[PDB]
Amino acid sequence: AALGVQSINWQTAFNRQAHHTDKFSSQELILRRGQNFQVLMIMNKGLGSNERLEFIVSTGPYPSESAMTKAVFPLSNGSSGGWSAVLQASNGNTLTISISSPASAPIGRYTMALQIFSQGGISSVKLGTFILLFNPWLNVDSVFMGNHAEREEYVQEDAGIIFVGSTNRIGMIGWNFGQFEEDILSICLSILDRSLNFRRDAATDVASRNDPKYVGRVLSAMINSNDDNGVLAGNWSGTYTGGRDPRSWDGSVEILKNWKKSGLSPVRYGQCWVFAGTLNTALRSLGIPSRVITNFNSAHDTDRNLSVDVYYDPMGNPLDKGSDSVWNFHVWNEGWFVRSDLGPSYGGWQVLDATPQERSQGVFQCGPASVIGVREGDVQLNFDMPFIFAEVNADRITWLYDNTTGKQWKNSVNSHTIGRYISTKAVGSNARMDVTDKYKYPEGSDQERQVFQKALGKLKPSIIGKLKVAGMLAVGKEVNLVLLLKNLSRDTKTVTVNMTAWTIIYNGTLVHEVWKDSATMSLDPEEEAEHPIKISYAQYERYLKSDNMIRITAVCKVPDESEVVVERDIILDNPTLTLEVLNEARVRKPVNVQMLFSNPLDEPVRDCVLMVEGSGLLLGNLKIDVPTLGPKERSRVRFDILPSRSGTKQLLADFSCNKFPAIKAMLSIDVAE
Ligand SMILES: [Br-]
Ligand SMILES: [Br-]
Ligand SMILES: [Br-]
Ligand SMILES: [Ca+2]
Ligand SMILES: [Ca+2]
Ligand SMILES: [Ca+2]
Ligand SMILES: [Cl-]
Ligand SMILES: [Cl-]
Ligand SMILES: [Cl-]
Ligand SMILES: [Cl-]
Repeated sequence: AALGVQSINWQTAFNRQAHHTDKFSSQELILRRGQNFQVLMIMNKGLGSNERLEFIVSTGPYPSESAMTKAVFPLSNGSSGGWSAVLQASNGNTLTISISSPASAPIGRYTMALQIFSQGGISSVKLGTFILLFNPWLNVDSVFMGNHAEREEYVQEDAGIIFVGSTNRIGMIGWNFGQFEEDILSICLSILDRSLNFRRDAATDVASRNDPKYVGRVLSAMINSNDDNGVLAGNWSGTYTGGRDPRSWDGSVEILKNWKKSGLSPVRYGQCWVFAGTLNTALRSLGIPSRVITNFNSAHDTDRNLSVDVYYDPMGNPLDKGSDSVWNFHVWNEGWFVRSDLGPSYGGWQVLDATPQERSQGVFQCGPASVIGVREGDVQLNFDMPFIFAEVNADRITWLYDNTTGKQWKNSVNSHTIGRYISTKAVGSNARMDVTDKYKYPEGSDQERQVFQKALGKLKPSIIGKLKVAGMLAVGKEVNLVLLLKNLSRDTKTVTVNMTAWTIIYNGTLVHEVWKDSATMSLDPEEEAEHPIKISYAQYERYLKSDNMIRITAVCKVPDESEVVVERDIILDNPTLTLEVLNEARVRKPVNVQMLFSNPLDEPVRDCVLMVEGSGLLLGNLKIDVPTLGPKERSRVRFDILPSRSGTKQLLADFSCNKFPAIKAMLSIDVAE
């Protein structure tokens, strides 16, 4: 009889554990390139000295041998670089074979077939399929990361921390990456097959999937719905009807599944941190080390001149007159891999930004831009460096503009306000790691100034005031501020002060005026004076968005002297929302929990909905309609979860009602067994 395969044992458990891919929920064979995996092949008979077995693996719609998208290797006794199969042992009709792929093979879904040379003929049989990923464990992979604690953080951790807020107050929100949850690895893998790149040339695209630079750049474009039927639809208008408030999401799992579920239709709606969270899920899942970055006072330079303009009018109103803009904070990603296109000194952390801000080559893509390449001002390298350098170190010019005259005049120039407290989640804890010293030399140092000009080169007052917050700021309470002025001149002057308060979206989008007042006064030389600003709930609640932010502005003008702009954005807290466990948590055993919320308003809160999720704690997102809560009343929603994996797990919740959109809550649970 002719030689044939009776059956094949992929030893999925073993290989996956050895390939550090066992955390995935899938049942498939998940492997990482450049590493060996052993399989058992029971043949109908014993192997002959004159018989031969050729293994055939292929990926994508055009398996090409010369494109590395297809490979055919013989079963030998020795080993050959790249794909190869080695007969380690032969017992009975069972063959113990060790297969190995090349560290430079393309990632993605594969198909394995067998070609058998026996008794004068040749047969072929499909053997199965397995998924192939990047290998941060392999010293020769592009994505190699030597440190254990680090790799675990940037590849294996499915729970995260994203810093938000403003330079006056840094906060954080929990985010569920859920890269190991069901269908998540598959959906990400399917993204690469939906990109514009693939549609433009599937053959060349699948062949380029052996490069993290390519894969990351493709994801930076595909995670946003712009241009390619991507995943997320952005919206910074402050009104998200027909979708979900950008601040209500808690993870990437429901965003990616909804995407696949709605026939790859835009998921509405998202903002920078949502994009970053999803993009970061796509990366850690494919095997590319990654973390999320928050840059406070992020600038958006449009005319590539390393300068951003912000306008105001004589009345003290913020103005949306410039194509450029300064966000209170912007969140993006950093992938880890060697840049063989830039040179040995530019490998390491690379920047990837899926937020649709600037087009690159016509489409909304961004990265990779070596972070090392950014600090030295080498903006001539790919990709999108002039733009990225501008987010972290552009100069802020403040303009005065009176529309009644069409006149416009520079007010000042700040070369240190932009790019501050650049944070990322610490390794193995929730501590805030500041990586600013990584994106630039110290503000206020000659080097920072020297590099700025280097980069630019490649692309080419009697009164002083400060606004002081008084008492806590929380949605429902009144806001109290204090304009502090002082006359530093030897002369007694008369100063006119125009103040305004506008609710805003963190990106700077002005929403609506909630307060205004004027005040003329005479200050003597060295005399200090303070003006009280008071804004009731009634006034701002009407136009306050889920950002809970207000832009306070005071424009002080003294006769014949230039104007003086005193500015300060404030963040109003949400009435606390608490999470609590009602017993000790153990794997596969129910764990009782409860949500707690007190409504501080004199009016009830209706349309209450609770959202809970957490990788390893629940499967998906738990939705709960909450009964309307009266004024000063307390809500106590009970529910259970069933821990599926042990360790420090993250429980995230979202509480939304008519007077309080997206209140967040987070609890770190320790699951035993
Ligand atoms: Br290199
Ligand atoms: Br303050
Ligand atoms: Br604040
Ligand atoms: Ca897109
Ligand atoms: Ca500019
Ligand atoms: Ca600077
Ligand atoms: Cl290893
Ligand atoms: Cl999957
Ligand atoms: Cl770092
Ligand atoms: Cl946590």
